Amino acid sequence: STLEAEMAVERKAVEDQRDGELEARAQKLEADLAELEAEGAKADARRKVRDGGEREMRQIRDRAQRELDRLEDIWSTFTKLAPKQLIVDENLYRELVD
Repeated sequence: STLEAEMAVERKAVEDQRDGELEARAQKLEADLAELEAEGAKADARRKVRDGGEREMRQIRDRAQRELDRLEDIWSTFTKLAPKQLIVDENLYRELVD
């Protein structure tokens, strides 16, 4: 009960700047194509802004995601147990130990 309650907790931060991220940077990109579109730069470097900026972006999303989620299992993982159950992760090992 409790425990997982604090799971969804950590999930909090997970999704919080899990947003402030791709929101943040995707926004940034939005700034690059933004001002970049005030004089007359051809559509190409604008595509570039958009797309490398994407890299920063989905990059970001992932960054949250990925991690965050993996995390979710290492929980799950946790959520479940049984003597004899292997230990190979290490990091987690503690992480849920500790």
